[PDB]
Amino acid sequence: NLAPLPPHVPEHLVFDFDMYNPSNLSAGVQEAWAVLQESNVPDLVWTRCNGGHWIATRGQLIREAYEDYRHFSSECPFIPREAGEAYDFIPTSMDPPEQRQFRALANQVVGMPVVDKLENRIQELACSLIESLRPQGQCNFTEDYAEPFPIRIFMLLAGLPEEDIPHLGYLTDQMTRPDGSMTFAEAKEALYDYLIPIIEQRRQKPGTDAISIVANGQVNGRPITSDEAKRMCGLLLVGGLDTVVNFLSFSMEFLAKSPEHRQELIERPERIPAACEELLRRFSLVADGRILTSDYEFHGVQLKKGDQILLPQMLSGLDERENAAPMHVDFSRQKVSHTTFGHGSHLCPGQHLARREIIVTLKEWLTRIPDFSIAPGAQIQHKSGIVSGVQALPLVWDPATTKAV
Ligand code: HEM
Ligand SMILES: CC1(C)[C@@H]2CC[C@@]1(C)C(=O)C2
Ligand SMILES: [C-]#N
Ligand SMILES: [K+]
Ligand SMILES: [K+]
Ligand SMILES: [K+]
Repeated sequence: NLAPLPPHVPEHLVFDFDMYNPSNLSAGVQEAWAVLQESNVPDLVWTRCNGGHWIATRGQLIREAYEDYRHFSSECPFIPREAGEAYDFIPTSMDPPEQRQFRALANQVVGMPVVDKLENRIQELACSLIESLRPQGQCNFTEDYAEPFPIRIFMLLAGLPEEDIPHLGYLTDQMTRPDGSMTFAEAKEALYDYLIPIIEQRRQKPGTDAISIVANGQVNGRPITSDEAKRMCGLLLVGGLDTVVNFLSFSMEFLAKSPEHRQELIERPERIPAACEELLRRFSLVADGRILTSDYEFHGVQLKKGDQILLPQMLSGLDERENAAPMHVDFSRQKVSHTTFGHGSHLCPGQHLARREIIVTLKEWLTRIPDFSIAPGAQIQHKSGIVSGVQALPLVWDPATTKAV
C-alpha cells in the first residue's frame, strides 16, 4: 500500500500523505492538507502513498517549481504515475513552447470575451434556479445548484446537449476523485470517444460554440487535427464540469455556517468581489503536479529524472508565511495571496468565467435567500483528489424570508 522508498530519497523527508484519502479528512479537506504545513514538516517531503511522489508544502516552493518548466514538466501531471502517463490532454500536458498555439485556442473559448458574451445567460440561469428553489425551503445544494449552474453554462458554451450531463459529470468525476469504477485512462478514453464524433460533425460546418472553434482552429500554421481537437475538448470538459462546481459548495457550506459573513455581503455588496477572492484562497481545491525532466537539486533535495512532484495549488494560500491566520476567512484581508488558479504558463484561462459565476452566485443567492443553514443533524463530508469536493450539502431556510427581485 505504501511503495518502498527509492534509494535517492532520504528517509527523514518521508511523510506518508495520501492525496486521495488524507488522514485528517473529517476535519475538512483544506484542514486535512494543511497538516503538511505543521512546523515539524519539511518544506519538501516524499510520500510513499499512491506509488511514491514528492510534495512541495510551501507557497514559495510551489510557485518556484511552477515557473521552472525546464525541470518540472507537465507531460505527466497527475498522480498516480499510470494516470499521469495516460494524461495527454491539451494544452495541459504540454510545456512551452509547444503549449502556446493550443493554449491560445483554449483561451479563445473560455476567456473574458466569452464571459461578456454570456453575461445575461449567466445571470438568467442563476436567477431562474434560485427562483425555482427558494419557495421549497430546502435543497441538496451540490445537486440542485452547484452542479447545474456552472454545468449548464458550460454546456451552453460548448454547444452540447444537457441530456448528456449525468454521463459527462460521472466521467470527469473519475479523473479527479475516482471511486474505483474506472482508471483515469479509461475515463479519459470514454470522454474522448464521446467527443470525437461531435468534433467530426463540427469540423465541416464551423460554428460559435467552443467545440466548433477548437475543431476549426489553426495551430503551428496548419489546421488542428481531429485528434488534437479531441485532446483539447476533453480537457475543456474536465475543466468546465468540476472545479467551479465543487468550489461553489465549499463556499456555500462556509456561508451556511457563518451568518456573520452572509451579513457582511448583504449589507456591503461592493465587497463581494473581494470576498470572492478570499473564498478562493480559503477554499482552494486543486492539487496536481509535474514530472522531473532530469536529475535536479531543488532546495537542497536531490530530485531524480522521472520523479513526480505534487505541487498543490491549494496549499499556497493556506501557507501562514503567505497569509497570517490562514484558516480564518477575512473579507477585509489586505493582501490575499493564493495560487488557486495555478501559477506559471498553465495559469487557468477559465478563471474569469469562474469568478463571474462565483460573484453572480454570491450576489443573487445572498439577497434572495439571505438566511439559510445546514440541515439539522447533517455532517458535511468532503472528498479529496486532484480536485477536492463536497459530497453533499443539505440546506434549509424559511421560504417566507426569501425574495424575488
Ligand atoms: C474555481 C474555479 C477554477 C479553479 C480553482 C481552477 C483551477 C485551475 C488550475 C489550478 C489550473 C492549472 C493546472 C496546472 O497548472 O496543471 C487550471 C487550468 C485550466 N483551466 Fe481552470 N480553474 C477553475 C475554473 C475553470 C473554468 C470555469 C474553466 C472553463 C473551461 C477552466 C478551464 C481551464 C483550462 C482549459 C486549463 C488549462 C490551461 C493550460 O493548461 O494552459 N477553468 N485551472
Ligand atoms: C488540474 C485541473 C484543474 C486543470 C484543468 C482541469 C484539471 C483537472 C486538469 O486536468 C488541469
Ligand atoms: C480548471 N478546471
Ligand atoms: K533512500
Ligand atoms: K502523459
Ligand atoms: K465532475
